[PDB]
Amino acid sequence: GISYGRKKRRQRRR
Amino acid sequence: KLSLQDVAELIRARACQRVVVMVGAGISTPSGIPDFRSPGSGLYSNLQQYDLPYPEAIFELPFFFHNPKPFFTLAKELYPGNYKPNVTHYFLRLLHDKGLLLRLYTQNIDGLERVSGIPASKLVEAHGTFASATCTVCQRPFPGEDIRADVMADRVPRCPVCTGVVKPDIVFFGEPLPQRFLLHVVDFPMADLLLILGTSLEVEPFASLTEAVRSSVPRLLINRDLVGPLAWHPRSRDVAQLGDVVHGVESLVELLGWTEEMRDLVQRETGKLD
Ligand SMILES: [Zn+2]
Repeated sequence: GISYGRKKRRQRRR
Repeated sequence: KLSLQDVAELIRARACQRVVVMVGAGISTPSGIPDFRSPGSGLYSNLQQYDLPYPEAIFELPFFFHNPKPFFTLAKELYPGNYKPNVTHYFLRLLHDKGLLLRLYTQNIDGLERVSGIPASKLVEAHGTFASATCTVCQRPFPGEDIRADVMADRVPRCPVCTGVVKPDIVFFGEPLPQRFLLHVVDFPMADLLLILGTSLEVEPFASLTEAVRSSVPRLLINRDLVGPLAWHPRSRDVAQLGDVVHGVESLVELLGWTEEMRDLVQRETGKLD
């Protein structure tokens, strides 16, 4: 895995 | 630019027989599983008594240790026995029975993929499961059955050894995904078709798996919207069947010629769960 980390929330919408 | 029937023809001729699937909450709403962010359900009413600043706090560790009762209210609702898989789960079940499923990656914690009959070896429950729990203090593991009585009685389960809160192995925000998620480094280079069903891809690192398939691999999205890296980084073989997830699935099943076989599977699987 290439820098696969924590469970996190995304952006770029609404 | 491929179509939905083009993807169906590739599956019928076994041109794509190592399918990886990514699913979200959109495939389990047909089962009646309520969205706890909107009013209406008894789950929403049972969560109103707790002063949640936002619905996502139920999956945050700081708020969990502040008050774990909201989470265990959802756990009581989602514990196995309350809901059954729907037609979208059994389409993925039929895909496995016909030897076409490489792996199923799910963000859901309802455990309906296992209930549908898909073996655990074919499944990656990327956001956790209620099948096991862990004490937040001493790390002692527990089967999910050992806390079921407390959960059903609205009691926060405690560790018999150190009296710490016992938390189901659900992945909260800030926590790394289970070690089984690392199967993507092997599965996604091997996939010849990527199916994305009922998810908005708002959660990482699950969302970025869509770009882990190779450049020639088609990516079929069955969702109400075009979302995630499929909108900013689309590919030449991306297929987007926008609309209701169930309608998109039963359209694909019909284009595959599996409609009659799928219904016979559902009635025998649904009835056995009684
Ligand atoms: Zn303990």
